[PDB]
Amino acid sequence: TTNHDHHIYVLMGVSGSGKSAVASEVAHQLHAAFLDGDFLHPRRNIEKMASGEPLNDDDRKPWLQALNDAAFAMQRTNKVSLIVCSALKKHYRDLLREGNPNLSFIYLKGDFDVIESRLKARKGHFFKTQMLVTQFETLQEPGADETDVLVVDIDQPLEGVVASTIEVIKK
Amino acid sequence: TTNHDHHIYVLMGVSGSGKSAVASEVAHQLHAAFLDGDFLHPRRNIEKMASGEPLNDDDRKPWLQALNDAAFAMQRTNKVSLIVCSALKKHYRDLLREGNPNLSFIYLKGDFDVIESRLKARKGHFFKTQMLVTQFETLQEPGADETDVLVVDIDQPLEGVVASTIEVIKK
Ligand SMILES: [Cl-]
Ligand SMILES: [Cl-]
Ligand SMILES: [Cl-]
Repeated sequence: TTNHDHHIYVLMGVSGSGKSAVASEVAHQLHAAFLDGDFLHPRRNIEKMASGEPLNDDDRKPWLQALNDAAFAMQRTNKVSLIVCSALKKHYRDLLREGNPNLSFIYLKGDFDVIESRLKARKGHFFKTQMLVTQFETLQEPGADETDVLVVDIDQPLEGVVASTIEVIKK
Repeated sequence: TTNHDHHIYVLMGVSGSGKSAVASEVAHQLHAAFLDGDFLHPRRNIEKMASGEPLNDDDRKPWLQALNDAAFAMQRTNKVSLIVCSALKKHYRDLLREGNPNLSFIYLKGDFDVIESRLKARKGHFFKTQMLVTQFETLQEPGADETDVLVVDIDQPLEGVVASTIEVIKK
C-alpha cells in the first residue's frame, strides 16, 4: 500500500537538533504536508517524558506504529510529506519503513558539542542536558547500508539548515 | 499535565471548508503548532473512505481519541496549537474536550453553495455532490451551550479567512 509518485521525508536526529523548526519551514516553503511526530506519543509516554524518565523500546513501539500509519495517510494525497521523528535506533527506522518504500530519512547531524552550541532555548528554560547525553548515547547513526538516508549539517544557522534540507529534497 | 496558559484551537467544519489550508497558514503566521487530524485516521478509516463510504460514530471514536491525546501532547510545550478536525457532532467535540479545558473550536462556516463553489474554484476539481450532502447531514452546528466555539465566515478569499481566524484567536 503505497502511492509511488509521492514521498515521505522523516527528519531525524536527537532532541535539540532543531528538527521541528526546520521541518515546519521546509514544508511551508515547499507546500508540503508536515507532521511533528512528538505529537503522536501515547498518553503514557507523554507523562513519562515530562517526569524525566527516558523512554524504552517498548514505550516507543506504539508511537512508531502510529507514525508509520500517519506517514501512510499523508502520502495518499501529498506529493511531499515531512515527519519529525528522532528515529534514533536502526530498528525504529525499520519500523517506519514497513509498508513505506516511499519514505526516506533526512538526518540533521552534529556531534555533542555542535548540538549543544546550536541549541535554541526559550528565555528562562533549562536545557535538558543529561537528556542530550542519553540521546546521543542511544543514537545509532545510519551506516552506508541505510541507503535511504540523506544528511544535513546542523552546524549552521537555521536558515542555512533549511536551504540544505531543501537541496537534499530536490537532489 | 494540562497547562492552562497554553491553548488548542480545533478548526472544524465539513470536508471542503478549507480547514487544512487555513490552519496551515494561520499556524505559520502565528508560529503555532499545527496538526492535520486527517493524518491520524486509523488505516481502516482510510480504507473505508477510499471505498466511497462515509464514516460513522464507531469509526470516528478511536480517531477522535487519538486526536484527544495529540491535543494534550501539543499543549505541553506550545502556547498555541491548531488541529484540523471536522468534529461535526457535539459528542465528537466533547471527546476532544475531555481533559482538555484549554481546547476550543473554530468553526469555518459556510452553506452548501459557498462550499461547492469554493471547491469548484480549484481548476479541474471534480465536485462530489453526495459527499457534501452527507457532511451537512452529519453537521451539528455548535449552539449557545458550547461556549468555547468561535465562528469564521468562509465566504471570502483564503487570505481573508486566515485573517479572520487569526483575529478570532487573538481576541
Ligand atoms: Cl529536535
Ligand atoms: Cl476541509
Ligand atoms: Cl468534493
